[PDB]
Amino acid sequence: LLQSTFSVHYLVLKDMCSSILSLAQSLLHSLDQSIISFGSLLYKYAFKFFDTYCQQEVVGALVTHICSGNEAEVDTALDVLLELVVLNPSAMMMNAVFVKGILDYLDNISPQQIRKLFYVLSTLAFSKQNEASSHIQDDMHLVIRKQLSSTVFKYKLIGIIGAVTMAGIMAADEQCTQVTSLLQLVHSCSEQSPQASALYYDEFANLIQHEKLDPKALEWVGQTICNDFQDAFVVDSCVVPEGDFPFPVKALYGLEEYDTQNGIAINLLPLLFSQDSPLCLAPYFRLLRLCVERQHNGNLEEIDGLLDCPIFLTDLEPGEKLESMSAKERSFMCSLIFLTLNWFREIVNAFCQETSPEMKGKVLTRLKHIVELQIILEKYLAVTPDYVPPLGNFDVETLDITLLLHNSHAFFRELDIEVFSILHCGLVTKFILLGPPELLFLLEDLSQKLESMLTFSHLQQRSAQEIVHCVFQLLTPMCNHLENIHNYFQCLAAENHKVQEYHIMSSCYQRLLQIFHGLFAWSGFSQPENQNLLYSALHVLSSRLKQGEHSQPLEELLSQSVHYLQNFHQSIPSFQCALYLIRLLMVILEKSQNKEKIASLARQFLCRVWPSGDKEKSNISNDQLHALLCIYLEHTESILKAIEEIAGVGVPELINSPSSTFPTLTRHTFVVFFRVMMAELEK
Amino acid sequence: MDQKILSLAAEKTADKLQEFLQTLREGDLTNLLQNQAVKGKVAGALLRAIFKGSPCSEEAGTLRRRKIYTCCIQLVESGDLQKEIVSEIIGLLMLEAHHFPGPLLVELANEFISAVREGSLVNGKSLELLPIILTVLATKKENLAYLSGEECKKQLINTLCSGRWDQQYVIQLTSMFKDVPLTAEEVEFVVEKALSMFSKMNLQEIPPLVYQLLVLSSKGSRKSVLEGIIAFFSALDKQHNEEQSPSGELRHVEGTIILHIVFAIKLDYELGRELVKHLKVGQQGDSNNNLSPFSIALLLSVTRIQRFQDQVLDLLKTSVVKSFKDLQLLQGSKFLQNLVPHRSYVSTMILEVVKNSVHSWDHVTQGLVELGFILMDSYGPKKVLPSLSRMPNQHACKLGANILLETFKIHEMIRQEILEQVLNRVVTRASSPISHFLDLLSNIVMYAPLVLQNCSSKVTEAFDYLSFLPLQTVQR
Repeated sequence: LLQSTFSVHYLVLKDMCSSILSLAQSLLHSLDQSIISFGSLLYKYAFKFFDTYCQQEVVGALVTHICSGNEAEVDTALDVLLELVVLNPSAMMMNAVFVKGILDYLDNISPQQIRKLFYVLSTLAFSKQNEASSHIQDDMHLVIRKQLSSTVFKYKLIGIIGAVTMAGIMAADEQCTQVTSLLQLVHSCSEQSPQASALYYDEFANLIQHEKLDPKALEWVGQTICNDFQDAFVVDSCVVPEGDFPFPVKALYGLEEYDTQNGIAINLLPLLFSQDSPLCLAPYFRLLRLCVERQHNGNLEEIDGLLDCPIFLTDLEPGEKLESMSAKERSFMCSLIFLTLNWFREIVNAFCQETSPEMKGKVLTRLKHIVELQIILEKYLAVTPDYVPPLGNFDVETLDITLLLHNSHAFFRELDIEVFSILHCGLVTKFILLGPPELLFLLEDLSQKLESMLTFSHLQQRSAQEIVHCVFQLLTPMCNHLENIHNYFQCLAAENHKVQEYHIMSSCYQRLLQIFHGLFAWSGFSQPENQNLLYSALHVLSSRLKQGEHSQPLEELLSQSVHYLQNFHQSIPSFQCALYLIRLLMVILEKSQNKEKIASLARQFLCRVWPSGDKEKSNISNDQLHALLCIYLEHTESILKAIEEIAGVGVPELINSPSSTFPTLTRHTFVVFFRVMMAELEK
Repeated sequence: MDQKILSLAAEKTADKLQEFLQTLREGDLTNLLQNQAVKGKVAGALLRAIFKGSPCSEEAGTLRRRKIYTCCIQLVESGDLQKEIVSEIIGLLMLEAHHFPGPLLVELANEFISAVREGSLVNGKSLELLPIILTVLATKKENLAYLSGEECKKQLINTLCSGRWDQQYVIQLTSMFKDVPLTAEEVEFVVEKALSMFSKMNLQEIPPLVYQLLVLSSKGSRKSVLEGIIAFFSALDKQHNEEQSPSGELRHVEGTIILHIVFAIKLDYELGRELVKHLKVGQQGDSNNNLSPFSIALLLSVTRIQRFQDQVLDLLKTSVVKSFKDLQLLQGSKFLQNLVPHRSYVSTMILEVVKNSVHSWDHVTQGLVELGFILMDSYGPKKVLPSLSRMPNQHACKLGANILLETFKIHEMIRQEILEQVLNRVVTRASSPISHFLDLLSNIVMYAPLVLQNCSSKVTEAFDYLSFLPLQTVQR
């Protein structure tokens, strides 16, 4: 409406610029982002349609937003500025002085905004049509150089981020001399803090993966990066190096197809012992990976050694004899296992996409190594909770900084989406006849990605739509095989009637359904663009029973799909996974009389045992039962008569079994049952 | 000569460069002179090589560091280099200037001060180093004696601000001080010295010195900067009035100091309250000699910030009614005429503002119209449908009309906003007395109906309302 309003009637409106801008400004000060979006659009159109005086008043006003500001208003104004420099950079250059003057007010700004700010300023700066006003380059260089040359890390990060961002924009030979000098300056200022060098490496790597530029500065740096890496960490495979170590140093976690009496091994323990340079291993490898992927177009012909090379580590046997030492060496061990895990995560992130089957085997061995290290590290953390090895992810998490769930997402390197290309391959079962915890790892990741994204640095520069789009490919028609194999597993386990195998596969199931919920509860399906994908997605869910019924009506595909999925309700081991399955059915069947399927199925889950394992009955917690019973009590036609059913069976709870003739009925469960009973009575 | 230094610098540290440093003892000056003569990248490489080859735990390397600092500090200004090597040099020195004892940084700062007093700083690009050093003195808690490093910073700042500054290095000396963590006293010293330095400059190098002063205000000292610039430009306006008894230079200068203060008030909503407090008349009754055609133009430009608009108009409104009370007291009595020497009144200042506003000041003119119509809308008659309720209200309402008629003659774009706003008061009120608008509308027409054939449709839309008016209004 606003688009049509302005685009038709910008002669009626022209004479009232100032009031519009008085209005716009009042609809950025609000909450309720639809309002803020509206104000943003006002400023954009005011700028686009009116004459050069109103442009100047618009820029002024956004600048005033940015500098004085509060977070969302600053973000919105920076977004508008990006749109305005994209749209007409000619008329924004005449208002360049206001934008330059934001550099005098950078104390208000947070470094997520600073990347955008220096994007704007540099995007203005590096247009050859207004080189005569190159004043903003001098002022940018000054603030970079004053920040960079400071002990206080809070200023140094500003310097680094602005520096590499400037570098990225001026990369589409004098310019290359500028880039190399600037980046060497950043390197010099970073070297003497570890986290500064880490932030440099991380942000430069992110700059490569998002924006590929002319590979002149890249080939410039990469001849230094490869050499510095191959002498910094890469050692000839000699078992014991020099130095006094109170630890048997070996070349551990080699893949053993490798010949032992060989070259490449990776120095960790002599480095971190010499510190008390290692802290950059992961991001530096990321940088290396990304530049060689840009060079050789995905080929890692000289880095396959890095995949399988042992690691110069101490004996990482469960150190029960190394107890009572909880001194700094304990932190050395914890940090050591941490660093190598981050290293390992970068490897599996690196070599997932490659299609060679023996290379996939190597990758899988790497994953099982990861999980072994995880359980060992959690053992070492079970020794001491206080000894934090504080090493966040350096792009975003470390500046946020400067138990297992926190370090699980915040501390480790972040997995890429393409890491889930692994599970195209089918699971093998060890007990009945790619392990179960090598499937739990991936799914525990993917659940946390989906909940954060749809209701974490490298992820969020992809749109949610593209995320779910590739999930549709990279989960459903690949993980369907694993789902059916799980069904077959639990069918054989049910027909037959060690414990940890089933326990992991239960949690694997739980996470699969939680992923399903997150996927099929996607609000983008409410919008009329994504239903063709549903006509893709659930069609494949229909195809797991029978094929041949192509180009079907919507509710037919729904019926076939829920008819496919329902039957798992026999094989569900626990309560929470059942809750996720039924809620999945809820949210997919609202795309289509209907209450009969859900209520019956709710009754099926309600009359089911959900067996009396101690941690299993611990998984029957108040909120889960409450939600489930709210669903059932709502979807029954006779709610109060159903209350008479529950109170009629609520009395023989005490008379038959103290666990009833209507299961999920204990003394403890009656709190939840009573609550939901009279809750639905209220509604 | 340099290639062997790079080859020694290639592999390892503190094993040959320290040993090599006790081979070549003198001639690092001429080394960097030939190095910048040939290639600056080699100079950066050698600078890094020396700085890693000369740690600051040992004392032999610190002397080479001092000598090479003086060398680079002299050649960065005097030596006409290319820009990239200049940036690399200044970045390298700025970076490496932490690792020192106290007195070496102190004598470096003293060298800077001794240079900026006398020593011809050929550009003044060395100055970027200066605040880093003072910042390092801020954090160097190794004790000196003459003290804490912060106290050396106080003494060095006092020695710098007290000493003479050159005319060419007042912008750069103020822009420098944005980055030192200062208290109130230090920044007041700096603004006081800078304001003192206004009279000895080109006019066109005052706007950017004011800009820096405003950004630098935000730490402590807002009153001092506003008082300083109002005072200085009030004095120049008065000197121009006496000489009449540069102008498109002077007006294009106050027409950019006013925008600088207004933009700074938008970014900083406490500089505005300080400006209002500092020029409010009604302290108890008395009219202040801080109001002038500068300091009123600036209040009319600040009315376009929407938080100040009522506050600044009510200020100018009382400022004008008070003046006319005062003037009646003098004219009614000889005893007061003997004593008081004839003061300019707010009336004459506002009507000077309106003359001054012709050139480019359109920011100011949309707040003169609002003041006009506040004076007429508020002080116009009602008592016909005494001296104090009548004659300083009669005199405001005729200042209003004078404001709008003089504003209407020269500003060709606030015609269809005065003449539709006068009409909208003539037509629609018609119960309350509106003689004062008819007078103004007669004056507006009579002055030039030739300049109202460019704003005519606003008249002939009030002819359609003519049936419903009382008769006397129609005839008038």
